Amino acid sequence: ASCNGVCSPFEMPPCGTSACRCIPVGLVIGYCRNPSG
Repeated sequence: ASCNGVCSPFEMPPCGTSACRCIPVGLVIGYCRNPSG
């Protein structure tokens, strides 16, 4: 499943997966985005 959602930039791994990366579009909140799109 393609990674997508909301994640705290402090959370590791974000969205329960190290394959994805969290975009810090907020002070303590961001969004999960897969490094494949």
